[PDB]
Amino acid sequence: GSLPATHELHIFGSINGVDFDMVGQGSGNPNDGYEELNLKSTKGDLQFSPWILVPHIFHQYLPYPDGMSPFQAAMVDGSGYQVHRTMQFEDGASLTVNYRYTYEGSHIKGEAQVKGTGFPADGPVMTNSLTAADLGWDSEEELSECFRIFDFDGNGFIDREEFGDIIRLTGEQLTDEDVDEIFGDSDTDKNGRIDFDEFLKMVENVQLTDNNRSKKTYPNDKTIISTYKWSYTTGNGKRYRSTAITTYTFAKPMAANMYVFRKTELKHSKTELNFKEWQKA
Ligand SMILES: [Ca+2]
Ligand SMILES: [Ca+2]
Repeated sequence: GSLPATHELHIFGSINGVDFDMVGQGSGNPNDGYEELNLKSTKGDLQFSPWILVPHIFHQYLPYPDGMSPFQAAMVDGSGYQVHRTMQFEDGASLTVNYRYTYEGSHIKGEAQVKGTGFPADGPVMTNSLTAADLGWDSEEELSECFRIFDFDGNGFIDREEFGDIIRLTGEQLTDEDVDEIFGDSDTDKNGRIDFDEFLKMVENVQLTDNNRSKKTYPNDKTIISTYKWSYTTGNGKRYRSTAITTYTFAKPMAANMYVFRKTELKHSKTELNFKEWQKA
C-alpha cells in the first residue's frame, strides 16, 4: 500500500564468463525520482566497468509528470511486476539484466541476474575505462557538425536567419513568433546570436535531436516495452553507444490511464560503488 522509501539490491551474474556478485542498500524519494545506492562486491575485485550496470541499478521511485508511474501503482496495489532489461552495444556485445522484487511496506528488496557477453577484452568495459553514462547518442562532436552545416555565413554563430532551418528539425509546425521565442530563450547572453555552447543547451531544451526520447509501447495489457538510445563516455572522450530494450511484465493489467531527463553519478573502486540518480523536476 506504500510508495518506497528504501531499497536493497543483490545484483549478480557473469560478464564475459566471469562471475560477479554485489550487494547493498539504498533509499530514494518517489515524489521526486531521486535514488541513491551503495553496492559492494562479495567476490573480490570487479573485472569490468560498473558503468555497464547503469542505468540498470527501481522505477517504483520514478514518477510520471502527472502522478504515479505504472511501476509505482503496481507496488502500491501489491501486484507488482518483473523486468527483462537488455542492452545491445555498438561492438556486438550484449547485456541482459533480469529483475524481481519483493516489498515490505515502503522497502523494496530487489534482485537482478545479469549476463553480459561479447565485450572486447581490450575495450573500455573490460578494462574499466568508461567514465559516464547518458541517455541518447548525441555527442558534442556530432552536434558540432550539425552547427557547422547551418552556420551559413560561417561566422561561428547561428543568427536569427540561420536558425529557421535548424529549428525545422523538430518536425513541428512553428510560426515565425514561435521561432522568435525559442531563439530568444536560446540566446542566453543576449548578444543576438547562438554560440555553440548555447546551441548545445538549445538542443536539449527543444529536443532537436530527440536525445532524451524514451519510447514506450504496450504489446498487451500486462506489458510495457521501453526502448531508447544510450551511451557511455570513454577515456578518450568518444562515445560508446548502445540500444536499450526493457520489457516489464505486470501481474495485473495496468490501469486504463515522452522524454526522460535523469542524471546519474557513479563513484567506484574495484570493490564498492556509490550510485545516485536525479530526475529533473
Ligand atoms: Ca552565422
Ligand atoms: Ca548568444
